[PDB]
Amino acid sequence: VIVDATNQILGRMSTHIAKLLKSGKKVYVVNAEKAIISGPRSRVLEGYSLLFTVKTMQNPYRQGIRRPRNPINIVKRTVRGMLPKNKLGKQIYRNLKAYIGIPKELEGKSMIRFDDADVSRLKGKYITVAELSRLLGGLK
Amino acid sequence: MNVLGSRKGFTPALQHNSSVVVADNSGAKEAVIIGIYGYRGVLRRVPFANIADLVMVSVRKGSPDVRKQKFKAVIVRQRMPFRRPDGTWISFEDNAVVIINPDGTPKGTEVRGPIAREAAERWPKIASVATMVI
Amino acid sequence: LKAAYIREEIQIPDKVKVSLENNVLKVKGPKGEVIKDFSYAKGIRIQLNEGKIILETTFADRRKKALLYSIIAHIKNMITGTINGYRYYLKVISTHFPISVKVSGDEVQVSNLIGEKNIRRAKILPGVKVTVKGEDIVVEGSDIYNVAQTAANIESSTKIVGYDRRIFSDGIYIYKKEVIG
Amino acid sequence: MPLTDPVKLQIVQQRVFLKKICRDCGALNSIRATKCRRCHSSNLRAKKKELPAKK
Amino acid sequence: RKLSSPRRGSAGLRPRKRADEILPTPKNWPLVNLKEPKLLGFIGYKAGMTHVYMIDDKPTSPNYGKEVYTPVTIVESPPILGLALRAYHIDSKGELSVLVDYWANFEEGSLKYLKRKITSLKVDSSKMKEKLDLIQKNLNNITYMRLLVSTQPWLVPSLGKKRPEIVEIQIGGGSIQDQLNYGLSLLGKQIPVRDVFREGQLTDIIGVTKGKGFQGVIKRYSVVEFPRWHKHRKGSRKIGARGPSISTPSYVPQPGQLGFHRRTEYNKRIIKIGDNVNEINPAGGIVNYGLVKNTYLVIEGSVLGSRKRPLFLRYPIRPSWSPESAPKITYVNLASQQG
RNA sequence: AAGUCCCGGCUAAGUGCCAACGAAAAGGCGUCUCCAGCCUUAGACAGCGGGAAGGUGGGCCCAGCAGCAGCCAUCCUCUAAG
RNA sequence: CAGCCUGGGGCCUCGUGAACGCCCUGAGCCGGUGCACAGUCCGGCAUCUCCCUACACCGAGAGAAGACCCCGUGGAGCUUCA
RNA sequence: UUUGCUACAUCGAUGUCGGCUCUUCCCACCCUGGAGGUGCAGCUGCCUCCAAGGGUAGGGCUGCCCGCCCGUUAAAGGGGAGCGUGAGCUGGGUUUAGACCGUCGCGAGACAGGUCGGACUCUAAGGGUAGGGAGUGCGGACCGCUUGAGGGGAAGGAACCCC
RNA sequence: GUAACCGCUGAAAGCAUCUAAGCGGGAACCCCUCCCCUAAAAGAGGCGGUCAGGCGCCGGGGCCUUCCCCUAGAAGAG
Repeated sequence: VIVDATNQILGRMSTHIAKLLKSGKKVYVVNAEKAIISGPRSRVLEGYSLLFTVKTMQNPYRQGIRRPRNPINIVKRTVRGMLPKNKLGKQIYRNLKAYIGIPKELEGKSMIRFDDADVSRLKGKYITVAELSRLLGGLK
Repeated sequence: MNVLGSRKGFTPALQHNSSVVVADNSGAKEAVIIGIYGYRGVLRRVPFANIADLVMVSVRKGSPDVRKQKFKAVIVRQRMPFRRPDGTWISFEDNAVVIINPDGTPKGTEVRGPIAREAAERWPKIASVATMVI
Repeated sequence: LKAAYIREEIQIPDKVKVSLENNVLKVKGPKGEVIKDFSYAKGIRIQLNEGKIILETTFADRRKKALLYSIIAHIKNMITGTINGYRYYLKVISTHFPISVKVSGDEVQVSNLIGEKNIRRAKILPGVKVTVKGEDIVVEGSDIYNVAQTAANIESSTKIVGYDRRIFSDGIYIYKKEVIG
Repeated sequence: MPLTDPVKLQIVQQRVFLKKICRDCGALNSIRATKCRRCHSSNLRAKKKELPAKK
Repeated sequence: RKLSSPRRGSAGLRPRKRADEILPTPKNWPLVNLKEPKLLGFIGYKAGMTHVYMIDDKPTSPNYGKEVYTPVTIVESPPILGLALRAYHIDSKGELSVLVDYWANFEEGSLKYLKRKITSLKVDSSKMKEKLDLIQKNLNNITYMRLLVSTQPWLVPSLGKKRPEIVEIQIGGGSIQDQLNYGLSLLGKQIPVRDVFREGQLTDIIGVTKGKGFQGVIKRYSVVEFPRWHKHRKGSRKIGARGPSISTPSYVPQPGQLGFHRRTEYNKRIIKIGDNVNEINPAGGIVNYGLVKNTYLVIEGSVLGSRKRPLFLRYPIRPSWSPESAPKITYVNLASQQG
């Protein structure tokens, strides 16, 4: 199951990902930097800047630690809170992969969207996940 | 005043309650350092002073009209060795001060003994009455 | 209250070519051309008639009808700019130390204010021309915002005289607008 | 005023009819405003210019 | 009542652990700085220290054009050996991994000193021909070029070792294609120090400091020893309280390892590059080191590490000024260091 | 576990997502709504040009306050105008 | 405003060989709940296993049927105008 | 953050003042940074708003805390952590037993009045912290070089002088 | 990137107006640059090289202790 995250509300999309994960499926989320978050720029940043203790970041993606600031980390951290807290919720979390753009091995495959997470649902004044990570510290 | 713009800072020679000799004919003979002008420090540390520094002193020995009075003075000699920028180490035979008026002119009309040059450069009015400058 | 229907018309004069496509409206004329995006005008239909501009909206509250009449003023400013230019004047006022000002590419440099050795520098927006005659500064252009913002940057940089001093009228100040050219 | 109004009732081009000061928040306002643009107080007053000649 | 006193030590240096290698490499490099292809660092060995008398160069200095006394450190720097060429790119996953390494020792540069560290390539596996065309195929998406260099300790007798140290140094200069050409000319050759630095320049030093073992808190953090009676009274060399709470009782001072840490210095100027060792060797040898017999650097001030410590010298990354040549030296202390 | 349920409206602060559980007097035409009263095509409100006023700038007191410094009246060359 | 040096311990090894803590072994921490300051409960954020030295902040740490205070139709010694 | 009011918890014990040592936090801002007003000429003042990144020291007197005072300083802000911290110290204060004085009591004796003398136990199962070694996983046994998700930082702050 | 705020264009509300839409500036503050620990990051990364040869055996490569030491060191480690 490949999910195209272009012009999709971050929280609304995550709830469909969680149900797909819980049913025993592998979910790939491509274009993870093009999802949107409703609200002005200042409103959204203080939603994420009150988590700050300290600054620096230093590798390829892989950790998932107390402060996500990568477009891949932000999408993965949002889904994790919607998953069960038992041992399955840890096994199921390993079946989710998020990418910036479409990778080379998924180039000619069919992606799905959720019609009730589309950007057409809101009056306006949103930002993209890529713009959020630019201010959080991730170079993206 | 005039030579602080160089590396005006040496070995920390004197403190609060340190005793000095008064190297002029003002009337005093011995004094005790009461305050160091300009120092601002850290927890538990006693403020320090070296050559060419302005200090507040209290005269402990001298003529009746100056005894037990507070004055301003500058340090002119120090026992503890200090190094000039050309790499030479200097050392004197005692710690001494000269008492000045509030505007910087010496209170006495004569200075006894040698004077370091850093004190003569920073305080021109003292250099005018000093006979030998080392 | 809700105004049920409201409709306005803007006449396109001769010697002007108006193009509209995907909410982007560009006006071409003798003095120049201006391009402006109106994607933020939600709930408003912009119609490109053969000889005029048509703006329509229905059931406008106090905020939708406020938006509609600002779009009207923006369009009428674009039409005016491509027929007649915009010209703002700034005056150079000094008390004791004469002020020297010069233009270097896309920057205005102000030196020798009340005596300071710092050089004050102001940005110049695209499509704008700045010249110094004497005791006066002239800012040219077709887009009114760029002409106004550029003249305000010159205004703002020299304010800093307005710190720590009771104002004795030293700086560069805006003067007037709108010569025919 | 060091930042005048471009074509308005601006002053320092040969006038001193300055701005208006809010008494609650302290902000600057127009000479013909009725309330402050920051807090909407209507407790406004004029900036001081100078005493021209005498009594 | 709760006066103010700053904390003891830096909270940014924790953990104070032992360095995991004796020759560290910089993580970050200075920008291009508008030059033509050249290396941005060199490798040296700390010998000793003395003092010279120079005439001041800094035009803003209070002692301008006057003879002043300055301490200096002596760093012995033979030529290094260029081993391989390394290309970096942004791979999939969008990282800064290595594209390929192109080794060249077989044509000239058959060394067994190099086998004391790496049991390096057999004649069978000299298929480096197709590593080079991979670099040229994947040009235009290569971001950095680096050269692997090797020290030559066997040329320093006072430094009683023969196996070398291997590091990689970055090239900064013109275009990427221009840098690839320069890196192929140094490959298998010997790189003098004068091909990198010049007299009067500033540098940054990276190395490991002198080790000191398990230590207390009065030497590790410079805490205050308990005054009077307590100097007599149940133990004085300690801190009183270890925190207030059960909040993971916190980062307060504790005893442990002191010294042998990886550190960095800024803006250390090079005063002289010499070949005639008779102008630097003191009478009776440098105490506890030996005699200099290679090219040496005279670096004013102090340098981290002990004698015979490998030091990485880098271009200044936050330079204070831009010097010109010739800080003229009038006297060098060649007296004995004993007695 | 079961609604990304339906209709009419409001809020732009992340307000809020609180039965028992966490906010007063005061200020806001910020925006949304219902009652009053008073002016409107016999041209309202705002704005713009002019008339924008005269004996007289009357005056008491004053070198003079020539509305507005210490008390105060109150008359038409008038009509599409004071 | 601390530094260096010395004797005996500590540190590593061989031999001899105890005591106190102990519902349990299940004890990372932050905010709460609750007789109102939880290792174990709720919500989160964390957490690969073992070993050595060093430190004593937490375990409302260990040690003693609180000497203070009040009660009991409990005592004992002293006093006198009971 | 005071002092009271209540008597919910602890009486087969949660060591009770002050100081020292060390760590961290709040902001209702004393100084350092930004903006404005003034009955702001300049210098110096006074006031309002943002802001907790850094600083806030040395002494005389008293067991103190508060407070008064001395010489400086950019300023020498004010609070919390079981009035942070006695398995870290101290032992001046306070609350045993000895003794003197004043007042009170027939007396034995009392004071919340003054004064002299008066003990400070413990080898760290667990957690935490500071460091140093092995193992399994990634990944068949090894040699070498690296990246930079993440994490921490105050790594710098301030004053004086020249023009 | 913002705070307090200062400005531009601009209506609601013919005018005016820094704000409502739409823009521009603006702090020892926050994030990056810089310095220190970083592949036990489970998505647990990348790159160069060695593991001869003959018919499971012969033969062989590597690492450690022992040996001489110090840059290091409580034991280990380096």
